[PDB]
Amino acid sequence: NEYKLTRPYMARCIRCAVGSCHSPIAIEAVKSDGHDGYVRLQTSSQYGLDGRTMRYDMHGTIKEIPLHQVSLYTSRPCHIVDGHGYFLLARCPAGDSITMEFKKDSVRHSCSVPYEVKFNPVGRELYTHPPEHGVEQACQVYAHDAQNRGAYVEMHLPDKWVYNSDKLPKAAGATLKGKLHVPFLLADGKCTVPLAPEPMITFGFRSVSLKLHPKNPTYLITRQLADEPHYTHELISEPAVRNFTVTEKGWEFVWGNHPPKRFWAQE
Amino acid sequence: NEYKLTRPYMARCIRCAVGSCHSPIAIEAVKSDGHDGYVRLQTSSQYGLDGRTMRYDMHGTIKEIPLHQVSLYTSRPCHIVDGHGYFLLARCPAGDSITMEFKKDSVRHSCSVPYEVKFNPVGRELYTHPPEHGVEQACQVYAHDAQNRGAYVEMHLPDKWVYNSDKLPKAAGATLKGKLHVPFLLADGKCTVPLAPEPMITFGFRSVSLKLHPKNPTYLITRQLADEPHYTHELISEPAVRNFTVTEKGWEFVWGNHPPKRFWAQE
Amino acid sequence: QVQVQESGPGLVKPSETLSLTCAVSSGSINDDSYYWTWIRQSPGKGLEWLGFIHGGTGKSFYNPSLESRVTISKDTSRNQFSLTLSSVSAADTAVYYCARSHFCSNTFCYGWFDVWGPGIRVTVSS
Amino acid sequence: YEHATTMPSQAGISYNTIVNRAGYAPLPISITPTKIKLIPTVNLEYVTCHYKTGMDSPAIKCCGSQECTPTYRPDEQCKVFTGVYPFMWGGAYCFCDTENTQVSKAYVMKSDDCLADHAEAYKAHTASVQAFLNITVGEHSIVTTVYVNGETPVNFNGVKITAGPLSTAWTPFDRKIVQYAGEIYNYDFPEYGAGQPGAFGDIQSRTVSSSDLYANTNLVLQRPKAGAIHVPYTQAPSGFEQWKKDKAPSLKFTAPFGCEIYTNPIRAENCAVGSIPLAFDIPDALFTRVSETPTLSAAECTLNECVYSSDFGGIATVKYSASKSGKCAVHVPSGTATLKEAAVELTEQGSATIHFSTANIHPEFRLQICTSYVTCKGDCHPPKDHIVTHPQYHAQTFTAA
Amino acid sequence: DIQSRTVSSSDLYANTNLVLQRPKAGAIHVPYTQAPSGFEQWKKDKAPS
Amino acid sequence: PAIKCCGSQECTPTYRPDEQCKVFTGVYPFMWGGAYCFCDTENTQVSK
Amino acid sequence: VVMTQTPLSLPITPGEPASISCRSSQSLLHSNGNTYLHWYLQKPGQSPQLLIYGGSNRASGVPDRFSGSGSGTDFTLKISKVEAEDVGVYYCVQAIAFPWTFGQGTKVEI
Repeated sequence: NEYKLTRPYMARCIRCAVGSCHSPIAIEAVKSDGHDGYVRLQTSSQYGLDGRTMRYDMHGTIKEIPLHQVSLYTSRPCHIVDGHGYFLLARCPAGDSITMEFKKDSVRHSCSVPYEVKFNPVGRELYTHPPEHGVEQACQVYAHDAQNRGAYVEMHLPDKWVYNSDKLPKAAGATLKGKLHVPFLLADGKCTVPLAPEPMITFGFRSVSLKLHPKNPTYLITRQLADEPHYTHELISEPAVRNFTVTEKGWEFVWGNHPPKRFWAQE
Repeated sequence: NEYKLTRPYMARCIRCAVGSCHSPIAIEAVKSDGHDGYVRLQTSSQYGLDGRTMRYDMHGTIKEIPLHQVSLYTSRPCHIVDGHGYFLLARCPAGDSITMEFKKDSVRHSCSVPYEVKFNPVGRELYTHPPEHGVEQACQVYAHDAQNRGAYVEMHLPDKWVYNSDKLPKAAGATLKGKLHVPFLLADGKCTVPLAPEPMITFGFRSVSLKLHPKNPTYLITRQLADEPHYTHELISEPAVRNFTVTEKGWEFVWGNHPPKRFWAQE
Repeated sequence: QVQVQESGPGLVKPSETLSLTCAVSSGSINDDSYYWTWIRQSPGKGLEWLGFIHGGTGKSFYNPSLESRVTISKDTSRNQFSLTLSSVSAADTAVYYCARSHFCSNTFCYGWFDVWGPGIRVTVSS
Repeated sequence: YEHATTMPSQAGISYNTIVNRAGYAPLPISITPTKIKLIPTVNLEYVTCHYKTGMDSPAIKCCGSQECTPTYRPDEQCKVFTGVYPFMWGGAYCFCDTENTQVSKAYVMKSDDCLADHAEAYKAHTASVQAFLNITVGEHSIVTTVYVNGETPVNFNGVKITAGPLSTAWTPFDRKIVQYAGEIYNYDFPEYGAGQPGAFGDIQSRTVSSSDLYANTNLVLQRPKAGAIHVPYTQAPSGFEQWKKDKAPSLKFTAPFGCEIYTNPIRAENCAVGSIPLAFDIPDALFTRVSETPTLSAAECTLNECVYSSDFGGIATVKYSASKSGKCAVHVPSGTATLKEAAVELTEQGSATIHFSTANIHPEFRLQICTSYVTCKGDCHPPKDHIVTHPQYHAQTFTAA
Repeated sequence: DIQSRTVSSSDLYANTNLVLQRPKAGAIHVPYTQAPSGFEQWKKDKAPS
Repeated sequence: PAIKCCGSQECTPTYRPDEQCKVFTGVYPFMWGGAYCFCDTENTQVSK
Repeated sequence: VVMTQTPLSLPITPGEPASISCRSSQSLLHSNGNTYLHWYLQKPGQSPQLLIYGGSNRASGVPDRFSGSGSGTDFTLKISKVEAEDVGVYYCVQAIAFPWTFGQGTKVEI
């Protein structure tokens, strides 16, 4: 168990809402390597159960704000999905700096940090905000679980345990060290991807003609099917009229997240 | 005096949360021509000590909010740093507007204005939010000192003083003028600028090969040390591999905020 | 060069939160290498260190005899500098001084502090 | 004695030469420049910065008609609009339908940051080159700042040194310099009056504390829109900005001959260009004769390990027999070698070691110890790292093979 | 940039061009500079399959 | 970090991957400097 | 920490030397080789000024009529020639460990 055993710490943030400070809501680590905007933070607060709240260290003593007063944003606001231990799971969009903050009786305490938070869309139809409806592909998204899968990080006594941050020094009495699990690992799953607008395929003698009208930046992938396939791979955002020569051998045509189709001609 | 004699005013803002009207929180001036995101504002409302408050004008009567209820935002939210007189100092990122707003008992007041707030990074690594750590260059940022440095703006009686604004007219009884100081002048200092990763430098016969792996847009500035310099300025974001020829007359280069390095060939 | 004055009240009613200020005239507060102090002089006890604060990166250092009840602050908008003290005693009558430090390019700035405020008498009494 | 020599204008390198008169002993000279400046003569023309569009309050009269009072601010405009702020629900609380009258006056002034955010426009000429030398003449260690005008001497100890003129009379500093943010640029800045809106020079003050501001900003006033009192205008953006974002890189990044452009007393340091002569006037006192210096006998040199690098690669081992165990000024009259030292200490009947930067793969240089002309000869091996972090220590008279 | 043999080995060859740097006064912190990862950069600059 | 006030440190080599270890003299150079050290120089940090 | 200043006073003989002693509980010498001692002068009606910091280091705008030295905890101020204007009180002052306690006072007059 974590919340009954550990202690948060104050730490260095660049912008503590007036220059730098020793911030309790400091960010040691961000991760946004997943697909659909799930970010994972590793703060210098904690997130327990006594109901989902936030316990921070402020000048020796310990405090408690619920997790409905916390607010974090990158360029648009975010939406916390869960909190566990020093770690936090959110749905943040693409940005360049994460800024977390909370407000006590009168002080608005914040912390911002530069990190290239990114939104890595699934598949071959580049979306910036996910779709109302669409076909279903494989996705590696940060799981809402908090079980122990095998990812551990180190920590130490200095009465209670504290993370082995680089923003706190090292004791000298005894390096009584231990490890605690990182939740919010990156697991598989099914995610919903847009299905591009249907193309208009005007035939012609040993030639296909394609009228395309993308809702969003979509990949066009063609190849002939001989020993010299001529793989073409172009992104499209504007409406287009692309014509391709098509033999008796093959022409495989793939428009975003559609199934791979095939056309070849006859004399 | 300091000040205890001035008064705020109402004035035209384009947008006031329902179209246009007269606003207590107009914006006469925005200046955003410093380095690291500081912006100065000049409004139709005052800031004082009776602790940091906002005394605004409203239909004759005079009001007072604190300065934790005020909120200004351009493209992401800002964080006020100080207020003094009609002026206000903040840490705002880049946008194409400044909005400002607050809320008494039930109504929300707003004022937006088109001004091109701009983040002007120091140095040769064009960043958007400053780094956790780095080397220290010379910067000019709108300072926090509110002493009298030499800058003055005009005002007049129509019982109390009022700014000589484009959005208020002039009296005909007597033009009893006077001048009051602008705080938060742009002053020098030392700011923290990011340090790019170490360039990899492979050798070759009278040649150097630079492998570059940047975290952000960065200037590569090369020259020969001879009568014909051939200065090559480039902005680099992608990981690159640039090969340069290097004579006995000499060749130097500069990678971002690193110092200049001089290489010299031999036989 | 950098004149300093001092202000605040006198006969603060006993068993209360006393407070005074201090303004550095024609000088910088955000500067590094100058830390700003607070001093008293009780009858017969002699001078005393209370606490100080650094200009830039202003985190304070108090005396554990009264760390429970002392507080130093700062306001850069007015170049000011102040002191607050809970639960005044009777023998705390003193001529409060506030002082600036010498340019701390060495470890000698601990204690060798410079230009003063002329003093403010403080008689905790009724 | 008069000795006329030539030093390459290059910092950090030690020019080790000698003076030997007909029968007296050699005198070693070792002069090393630390810094070699290039200081132009600067005549300010103006100092420009951002601008701030001052907007005088409207003068409104209801059912009236104003007259523009001529004022003489920088870029002072003044118009009058009729039909402006009509009926009392108009913003000006006028009663009239038309024939309400507004006067909207405007001007340009310098920013409230122009006292410390500004760019200086310099005109340049007449470089006054100036060096710092670390000097050893006759076992001395004087440092001296020498004007290398050909007429400003330094008095060392009994010997008057005059560090020549310089050729070429080169400068990177073009006739039109601009100084900003601690960096120099070569811009063709216009004069006090030829400024145009939208380029560098829309604001021209002769100093940062003058009162003769010149503003050509193209401030065109406009008519207002009913609803509230205001003074509209259209104006060109500051060319200060547009230069700040479209200026080329600086001269420290683009100057030839490996210069270093610094803004303090305005200068270019360490231009590896040309060579400065040196004229000595050496007296006879500290110029002792052979009768006390060690006299060689049976000196034989061998080149042990030669690599024709740009540094002190070669070694020379000399086997000798001399009278006294003392010092001897060492030197090579030719440019086929260059020595780490000017004088070496010999024992009586021992050997000595010398390190020397070298040249063409077959050296044969007339090495000189106190009076002899020994002929070190050998073969050189090629080097080990064909990129290095330092300049040359030799001459390259192209006689390799 | 990271080369591990199996997915549950004990060794990984890490050539990341990591270089440490001197910190600034004000608070305790370990600064560094290193390359952007190559896994990401390859993931975004890979050809079609 | 391994900090010592008015100290002088030595690096202990562990063999982690890309293990870079150094030592910095002149931080954190006073009290009110971050490490609560007494000293102006010879405050020594070990980063790893 | 606390430290004893001796004597309580010493008024005598303008135009002669003089000296005061200060004994401290723990040594005011640090591992970095520095005697953390200060001496404050206080004229009547003005705030304290200094004469000798570091045990032996004069101030900038000070007269040359002073000197000082000491060892570990036994420290000594020495006035070289008393003048008329030197009436006041002298303080021994401590810096090496919080709380920065000061001397008890030694009054000098004529």
